[PDB]
Amino acid sequence: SLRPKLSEEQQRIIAILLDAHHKTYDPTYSDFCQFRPPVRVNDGGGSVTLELSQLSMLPHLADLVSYSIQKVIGFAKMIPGFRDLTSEDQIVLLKSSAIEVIMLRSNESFTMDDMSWTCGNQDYKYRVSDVTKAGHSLELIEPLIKFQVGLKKLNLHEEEHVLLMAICIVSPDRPGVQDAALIEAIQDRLSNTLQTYIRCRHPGSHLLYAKMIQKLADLRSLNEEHSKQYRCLSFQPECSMKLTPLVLEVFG
Ligand SMILES: C=C1/C(=C\C=C2/CCC[C@]3(C)[C@@H]([C@H](C)CCCC(C)(C)O)CC[C@@H]23)C[C@@H](O)[C@H](OCCCO)[C@@H]1O
Repeated sequence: SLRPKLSEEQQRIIAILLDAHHKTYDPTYSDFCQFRPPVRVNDGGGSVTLELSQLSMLPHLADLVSYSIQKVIGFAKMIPGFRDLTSEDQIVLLKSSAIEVIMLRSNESFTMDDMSWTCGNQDYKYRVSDVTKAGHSLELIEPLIKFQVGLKKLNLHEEEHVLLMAICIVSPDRPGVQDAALIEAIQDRLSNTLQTYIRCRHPGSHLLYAKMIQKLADLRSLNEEHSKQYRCLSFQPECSMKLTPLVLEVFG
């Protein structure tokens, strides 16, 4: 019912987050030629054995994810209040939310035109088949695509998008967090900002917030499945060389 105006602080928070995102997400994907080249081996049959023996797309996707984790770290450090947390808690939050924020932020390159993550040209267009070539199974990819479509259909304003990523990162319910109360206070400040923004820009508003919060739950499920699959992938001899030091640590 009530639609209070965004406070000066809430406006500042939003401006800071938008700026942080603009500085950490290059919509032209101009750094992609710096990643190890994508290699797409003939695997129309989706052979697990072949995929694991080759992991042809792993070096490229691992570099993309590694690069993205660095951008997420940069974004996170700019979240108002994040610097007030101990270094220990910051690392805990980053490591636990990294893959989830990557899934969220990837929605910007995701296109429902052909259900792919299109980052410029055909060389940098990723479909289900490309992810299987990196060693993952449909048990993760299909739900991920479904998640991307559901998120896409929310038609989030960029303001809502960046607040959602911030809220995802600053979650007090992450195993290993030391000061959950402080983390929850920061998250509540962000959550209240998002709730207020939605009410201000949407008459619809109550439904949208709930749908956004549900996406955060969906991400926890995707996170778990990815972790399980990463474990399996790590068993493949020489896999470490196809990954990166940051990827190894974050998911190790
Ligand atoms: C990374 C990102 C992109 C796409 C994300 C994808 C497409 C390919 C497969 C991934 C990467 C999924 C798999 C399942 C994760 C696999 C990781 C592994 C191998 C370690 O297990 C998770 C998200 C999936 C492109 C662009 O929008 C951003 O790109 C950055 C440009 C702007 O900052 C974003 O940041």
